[PDB]
Amino acid sequence: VARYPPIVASMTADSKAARQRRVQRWQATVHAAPSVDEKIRILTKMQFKKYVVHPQISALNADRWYQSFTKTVFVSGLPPAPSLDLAALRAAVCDCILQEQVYVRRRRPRSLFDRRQALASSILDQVVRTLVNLLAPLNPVLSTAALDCKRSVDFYWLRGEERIPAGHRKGHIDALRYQINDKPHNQIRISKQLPEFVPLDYSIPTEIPVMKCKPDKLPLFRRQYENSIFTGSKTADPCCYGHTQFHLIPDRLKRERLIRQNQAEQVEAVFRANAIASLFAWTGAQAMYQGFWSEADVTRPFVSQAVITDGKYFSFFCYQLNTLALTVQADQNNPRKNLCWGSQSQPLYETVEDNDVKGFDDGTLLQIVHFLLNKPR
Amino acid sequence: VYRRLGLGPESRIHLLRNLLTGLVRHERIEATWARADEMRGYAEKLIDYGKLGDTNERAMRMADFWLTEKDLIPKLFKVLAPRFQGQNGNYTRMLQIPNRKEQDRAKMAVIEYKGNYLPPLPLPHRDSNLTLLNQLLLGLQQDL
RNA sequence: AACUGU
RNA sequence: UCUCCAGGCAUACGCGUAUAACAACUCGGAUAACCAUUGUUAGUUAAUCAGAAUAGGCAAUAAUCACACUAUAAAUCACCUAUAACUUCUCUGUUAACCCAACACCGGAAUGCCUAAAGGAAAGAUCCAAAAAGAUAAAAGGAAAAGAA
Repeated sequence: VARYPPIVASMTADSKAARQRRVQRWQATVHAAPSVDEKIRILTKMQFKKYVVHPQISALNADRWYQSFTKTVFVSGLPPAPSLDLAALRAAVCDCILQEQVYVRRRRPRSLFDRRQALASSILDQVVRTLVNLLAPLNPVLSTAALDCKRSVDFYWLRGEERIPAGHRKGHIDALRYQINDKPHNQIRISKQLPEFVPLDYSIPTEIPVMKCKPDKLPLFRRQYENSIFTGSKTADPCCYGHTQFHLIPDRLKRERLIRQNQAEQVEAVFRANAIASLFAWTGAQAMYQGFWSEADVTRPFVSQAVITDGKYFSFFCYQLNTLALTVQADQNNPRKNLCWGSQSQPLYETVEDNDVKGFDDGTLLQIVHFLLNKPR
Repeated sequence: VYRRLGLGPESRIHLLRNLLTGLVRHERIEATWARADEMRGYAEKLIDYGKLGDTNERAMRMADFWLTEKDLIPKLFKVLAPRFQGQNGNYTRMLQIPNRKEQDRAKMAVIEYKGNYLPPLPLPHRDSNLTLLNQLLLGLQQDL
């Protein structure tokens, strides 16, 4: 009858094991937080210097670097898988706003450079509004959906660790902090989770990108500010899920300038980097709203889709979130990984002369129609 | 009857506690002569607690408090205590070592746990009986 | 007045 | 690894290489270990962080979760009408344990976030002198507790 005490490190010692034991005590308290809001506050109450991640960035292989920070595998192509007169939607998609850009009179921009960019925003907003109404009868989900215009989505995640090279804290171990802030042109928020495109724990031979150099070597800077995880709306909003996300690439990153800059190959990278960053951050926030965090991985896969357009070409991306444990401690033994499916950007039309649109491609619209018609089972 | 060490009486216990824990793990520790003598008494008394038995609640409480590392508690009852069951005392051996060349010239001594598997220390050897003086005394012994 | 090595 | 202590991280300002690695052990640290010293070499990466046209016409009604509601200390360019210009990402800031006090001075030093997950060590060794200082304990007694004027 020997009551041997557990063979564990002393809590009050100044050592790695003792510090780890103290860390566990705090992490136990996080597990003991009843409300989801309390969990977010505890995780973000302390502000520390962290990498600032831009969803749209010109860095080479930024999508690959983002995947390494996110643990996302990007498979090329779309994810594995009521008549409406597709021809009627070829025009009900409102070439009328393409007709209105020639009719609707508005005060000329002073800059003279934003004229092109302003035109693209007007058409996209009008097209989105009409499409939601046109597709509402077929898919009841669209009726209950919430449409967000140029609102911010934020996610804060930790992956990896680093050793301080110098200073008063030289040699101390600190985690690599990342923050993603995105403002999608449009996104749709629904109260019900979308249907999964593949069962959770799905495994493929492809491997996540690995980065040899430090994040700072690629242009990236750390700053200390509030840590935020946002789905595009507060937790009080009933629509804690979403249907689709819409993005518009700026003129600087458009194909013509990139080809002149010799970064023609990076056109797809810009599409991928924005899609992965926007969808992962947006998907991650949704899971946190459900109470799933790093030490409590999601029990159900979280899926989302987003479309990125350069003003003429349109690309479709689908993301599935499988792991919320991305920290070295939380991801120490995790077999699950995040999966992203993307498609190449395709033109939606050719030109708009006179007062009509010529060269409109229904195939891209069909993907939008096919995407919009999808609903949870 | 007690040396003044550390910053306070509790520190002495903690300092003694740390020294006792270190000795058990390694079985041979080098420290200042004054400190080594102070900790020698505690080490011998602890072995008596180990001999008392594992099931003894007081021994378990004493072992837990004195030994910070809990892996040592099985060792005391299954290594240290069984080893010295035959012996009635003198469990610890303390010997003088040349003073430290650390600019303070403190008195240095080595305290070791007897019966250990460590290499034998260079202990002093008494004069052999073959010496002329010893032989003469032996002759006196034989005559008597 | 109490309080206390005043 | 253990014992114990509990203002930490960013920016501003100032400082200006004190940063990091190597090599030295003479000088600097009011002693060593080790460097903050000596010599040599390296360093801080930004379209997102920070810094670096003109002439007329015309404006009554604070804020305080701004609604009610009052008050007194009385508290916010725009937009129109004409003229002029017509395709753009360079330059500069980014190191540090750092500053002002003759000093590696127990002093002074703004803001934001947070309160330990961050950040730290009172023991150069021995002795247990007197005397002195600080802290703790008081048998009986109470000027030889927090109550009144």
